[PDB]
Amino acid sequence: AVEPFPRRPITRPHASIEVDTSGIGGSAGSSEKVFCLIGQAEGGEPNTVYELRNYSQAKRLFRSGELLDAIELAWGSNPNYTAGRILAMRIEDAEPPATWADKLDKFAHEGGYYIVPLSSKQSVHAEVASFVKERSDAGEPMRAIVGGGFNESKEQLFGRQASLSNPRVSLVANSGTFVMDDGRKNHVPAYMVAVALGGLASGLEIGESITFKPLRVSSLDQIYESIDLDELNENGIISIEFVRNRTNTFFRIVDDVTTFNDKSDPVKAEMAVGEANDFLVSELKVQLEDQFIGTRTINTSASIIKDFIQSYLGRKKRDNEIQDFPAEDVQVIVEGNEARISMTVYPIRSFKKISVSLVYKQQTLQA
Amino acid sequence: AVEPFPRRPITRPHASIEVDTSGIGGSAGSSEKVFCLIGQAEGGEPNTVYELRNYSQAKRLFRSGELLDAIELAWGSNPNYTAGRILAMRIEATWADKLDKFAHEGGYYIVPLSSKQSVHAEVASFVKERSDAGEPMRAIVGGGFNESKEQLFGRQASLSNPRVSLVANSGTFVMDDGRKNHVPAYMVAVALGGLASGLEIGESITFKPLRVSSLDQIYESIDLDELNENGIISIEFVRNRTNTFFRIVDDVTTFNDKSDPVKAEMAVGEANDFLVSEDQFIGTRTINTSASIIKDFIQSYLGRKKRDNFPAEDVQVIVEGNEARISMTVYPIRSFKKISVSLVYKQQTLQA
Amino acid sequence: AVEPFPRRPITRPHASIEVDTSGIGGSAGSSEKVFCLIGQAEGGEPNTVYELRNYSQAKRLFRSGELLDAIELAWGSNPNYTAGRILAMRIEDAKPASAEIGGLKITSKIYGNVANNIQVGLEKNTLSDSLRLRVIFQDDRFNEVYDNIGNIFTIKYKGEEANATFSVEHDEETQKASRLVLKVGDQEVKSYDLTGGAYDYTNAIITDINQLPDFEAKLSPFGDKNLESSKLDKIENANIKDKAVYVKAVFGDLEKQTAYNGIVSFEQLNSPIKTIEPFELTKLKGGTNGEPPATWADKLDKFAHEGGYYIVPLSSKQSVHAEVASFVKERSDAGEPMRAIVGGGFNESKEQLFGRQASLSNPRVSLVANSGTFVMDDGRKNHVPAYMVAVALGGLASGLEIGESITFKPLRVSSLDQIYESIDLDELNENGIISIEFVRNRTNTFFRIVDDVTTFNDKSDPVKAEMAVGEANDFLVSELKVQLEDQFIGTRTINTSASIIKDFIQSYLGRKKRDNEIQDFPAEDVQVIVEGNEARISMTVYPIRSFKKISVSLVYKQQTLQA
Amino acid sequence: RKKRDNEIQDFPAEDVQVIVEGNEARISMTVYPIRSFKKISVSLVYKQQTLQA
Amino acid sequence: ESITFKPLRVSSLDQIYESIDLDELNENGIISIEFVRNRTNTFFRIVDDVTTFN
Repeated sequence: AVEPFPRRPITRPHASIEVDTSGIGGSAGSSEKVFCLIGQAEGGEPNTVYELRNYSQAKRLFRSGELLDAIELAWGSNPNYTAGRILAMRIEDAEPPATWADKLDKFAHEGGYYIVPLSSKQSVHAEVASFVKERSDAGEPMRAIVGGGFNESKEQLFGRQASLSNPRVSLVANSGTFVMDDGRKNHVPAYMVAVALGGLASGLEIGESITFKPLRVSSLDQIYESIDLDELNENGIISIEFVRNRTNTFFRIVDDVTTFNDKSDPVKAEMAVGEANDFLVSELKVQLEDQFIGTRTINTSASIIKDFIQSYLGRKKRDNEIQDFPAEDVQVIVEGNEARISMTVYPIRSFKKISVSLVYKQQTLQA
Repeated sequence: AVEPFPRRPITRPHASIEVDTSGIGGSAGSSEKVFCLIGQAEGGEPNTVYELRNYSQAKRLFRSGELLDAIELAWGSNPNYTAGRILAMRIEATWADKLDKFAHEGGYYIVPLSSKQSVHAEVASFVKERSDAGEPMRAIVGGGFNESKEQLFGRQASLSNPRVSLVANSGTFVMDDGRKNHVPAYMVAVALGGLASGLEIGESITFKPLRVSSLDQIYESIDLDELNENGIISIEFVRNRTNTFFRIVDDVTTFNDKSDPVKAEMAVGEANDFLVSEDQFIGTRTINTSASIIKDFIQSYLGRKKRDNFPAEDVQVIVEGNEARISMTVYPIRSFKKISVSLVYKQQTLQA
Repeated sequence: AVEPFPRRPITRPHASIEVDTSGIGGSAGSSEKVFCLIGQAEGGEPNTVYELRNYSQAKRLFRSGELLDAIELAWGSNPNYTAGRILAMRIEDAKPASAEIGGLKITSKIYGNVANNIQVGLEKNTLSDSLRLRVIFQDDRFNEVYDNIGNIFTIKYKGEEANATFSVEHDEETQKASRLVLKVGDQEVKSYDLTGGAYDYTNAIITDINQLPDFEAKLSPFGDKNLESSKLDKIENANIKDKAVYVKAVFGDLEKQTAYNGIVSFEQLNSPIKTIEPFELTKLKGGTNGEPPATWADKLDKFAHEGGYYIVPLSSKQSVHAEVASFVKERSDAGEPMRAIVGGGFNESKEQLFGRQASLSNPRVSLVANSGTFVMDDGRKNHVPAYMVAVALGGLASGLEIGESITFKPLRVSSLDQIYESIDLDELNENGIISIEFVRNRTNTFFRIVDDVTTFNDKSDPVKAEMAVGEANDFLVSELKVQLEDQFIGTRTINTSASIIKDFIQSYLGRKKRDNEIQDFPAEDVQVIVEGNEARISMTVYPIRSFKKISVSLVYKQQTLQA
Repeated sequence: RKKRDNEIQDFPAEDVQVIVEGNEARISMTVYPIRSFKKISVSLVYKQQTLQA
Repeated sequence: ESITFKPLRVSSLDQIYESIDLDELNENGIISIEFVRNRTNTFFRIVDDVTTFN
């Protein structure tokens, strides 16, 4: 803005100052991913959302229940990365709830992106799928991560992935044994592994894949063979590989394939680039809206909007949230009611194939 | 005019000086958009239009009444803008005879502090009677404390006029005494009129914030679209951020028509009310003419001028009855309501 | 100006000088961040703003009330900075104590219930033919006596004639002395007009009369007494032949000698006028405080055009906070920038602090969360509501330089009622509430001010979010307005005027850079256009900013060592 | 001389034009008069600079 | 040379006009004397040299 000093005008001879702050006013940084959990628990009032920052704070707001273990796994499984905020909600009817759709809505305008329901029921999975679709269509992009029960055959997994083929749901096959800060080792259903994967994905930078990131678990109940893992990957089911040929044995997340059945478009198939797309569109929308709508269509606006877009995309390039963009494709056309804007973006892709061609050749040494 | 010195004429030998002052005259600029209010107060002498310049003077003349709360909101919604003059009158039923008193007080926006539809119709009639004269005006009005969408539509249809806007929402303002003052929607209309008076000539209140504490009703996107399309102003509670705030959705007018911006959108109507508009060669210099050679001549002229300093597709010529009207198109400054972004994902081969 | 010598011109052949002083005049330095408090206390005139420079002066005006404790914290909190002036005002209305006796009004110069302990008493000294006045007041251990009161000068007649008398004429219109008359025998020998001309002072009459052979005159034995001759007391036919008659003024001598008395002022009852007569000692009565005012708005108005920048009201009431918020706003908008700092009660929950911050969002107000204890110069350890901590923060902010932030500075506080975890200080800061951090990781443990955030939530604009930047802006634009006003308005548009203004602006910004009140100015961006009746000036300024983040990226690298 | 005393601001020399006819001198001139300052408007643009070492 | 903002030397003024009062009188072409109060030094300015012409 620009402001007069004094604010009240003066008629008689005087000096007055007009001051412009746009050059020092800040700007919104890169948005933050926040992780959402819905859980059976003991503790605080049900059906309200708590922002949580510390395990101690969580262990005061909640006690002795699977939600608190889920929060523990969510922070503990990503040691290398900054521990983000978590949004958590106990659920009980004011007895077991018949439906969660009535409660999921209380997340709707929270600043939250990844959802995990702490239950195995396919109906709950469908409910959260519908909710994530709803909010995305409303313009609040979200994703869900989903998992089975304690132990499931490939047949059951394929059945579930049939029941939910969706670009905003991911299914986690493996269930395993974790080790807890309480000095406890517990067998858990696969959705707790999905909690771990959501913690890692929400910790990672925007547009960074969970594929081939390590996972920390005491054991897995199902150790899938190479053909088994290829089968599940073809079906768009996330699987955990036990690395055995290395001297050190550890568990990899094999891939970040969504449950969606068509692999031809990566923006729908792969979580990372879909997330990058979601954040890029959301930030473009909200920033252009608050920047320009209602402003006067002064003759130079065709410059100013191009300069704004080029600045924004330069900032996106700086953070490695896009690969590159052509500056000259940023083009603006102004008509009396409307700004019409064109841009090209090169998005950032994770490496998923490396092909080495090795040519043996002779050289004649001589002396 | 040119001044003779001496003023008296003289015929004996003398010198006289003629002074052309006209190269220095000024103050030719516009009026400011003075704001106008009518409503209940204590203390002030009824049916007298007072100029007010600060809230202390207001509390000195008016007291203990809704007009002073209105003056407060009228300067409280726009703290980051010039706090300009306000015109206000205590009214102690027909209102036209009172509104007549504003007729030669140079103020552009008026709000009646009443929800009664007869009052609003009177005010619209007054705005018409003034604006068809040489002194344009506009009005803003609002409903009661809570009115349904169908009531608001019925009101807008009954009050459908290109110089009146209806505001739907009502809410609570924190006053400078700290009171949580719950107010009917016409005080929100006062707040919007204050903002619109503070903004520059042909700035627009769309997507400006409203410094209000809460709203009686929160409308979802479909209801905001419904009210906007019906030409009713509505306030959005912006929920997509931790920094939540209230936003004026649009500056629509109770006359809604897609075919004319000037009657649909308040800011362009104001621009038209305030915009300003800006060489001859005679046929005796030529044996005969036509609109074709008139057009080509004036194109050659303005080509030379624009080279020193216009598109042939944008000048029209009509010749009639020894007279030629040459009509240029001109482009005024509007304000963006739509932004359309086409985002194309390419991919690129890197090499090293 | 260019000054002519002589000022009056000459039209003979002559020489004349024209001196230009404009090269040596200097200009005013950076404005004082005078600090303002409004407070209850005993003593001092109600609704009066006092400039204060010493705590001794304050404790003489204000008698141990909470205002004096606030002034104590305001100076005492950070002694490594030069002490500022303070503006102080007493909130409650308070009547002085008074009495009526002996023909006189007696009135206290102090105000409030303490004044009812004043007592005064008046008696005849029958040896000096004088009054004697006692004044005693216990609360200060004050006791003073004034004696030989009333006698001012004397006349003796030393002629051989039997009859000689002194007389003073009334002026029944005014009760003043109209004339002095000396009679010898059946006639006046000499007489003087007392209420005008050369004899309007007693000393001049004493000087003149001593010239006459038969008469001689002298001042009173005690003290040093002179009066406007109008105040001479009515005396008739006093036989100056037998003995040296003392001429008297009673009320005039009371007035004159008590002029420097700080405890009691005297006025005379009426027209007929009552004779001054001795009376048994009486206490003063009716001095009292009233009820505390329901609104402070009309009292905060008294600080208007008192050139002080930070205000703290000594109250926890939200209504008072909204009042001072409005006052700060209106003074700012009228071109007298201000800020207020505000605090809660004794210990109030975090929900209540968010309540206050939501109810009072304004970029010119700040709210202080913590409440705690201080150790006073009296040696008390006292427990104080958070607005007294806000007083301490205001004293610091007024002690720091212009734009020097209170962010991350030590607070000389003994303890806090609430010590907040990291996350609670995070949340209070995010909501724009000032808090005090107990730094435990050091061996020396001490209290830091967490941040100087204002209560205005939107962090987007630093001139709104941060006190230091808003302060620097306010002083910049204020000193620009006032100096361009006094330097150039009404001056002629000489053909060079734009260059002169450009030089003046560059000089000013050079000073602001020198003093570290801006980071820099690109001097090429200073542009001035003069067009007819006005100048338009444009300048670029890089504002001074406190550090509030440091990021270190630390890269390990191997090194190969060989020998 | 008027310019020297700051009684006018300036004048264009080339606008001083004289036409002579048998009875009459006809004289043209332009003057820029001198005005007191009655308005001063300051526009202040805050801007950032990146210091580095 | 204008008398506007030149100093004036007077012991006191009977009517001290407020800022709005001075603006009103200046609009009406009436010369008014302003009591400068915000400066440490208090003095009287001649506000303007407006003639009575409308």
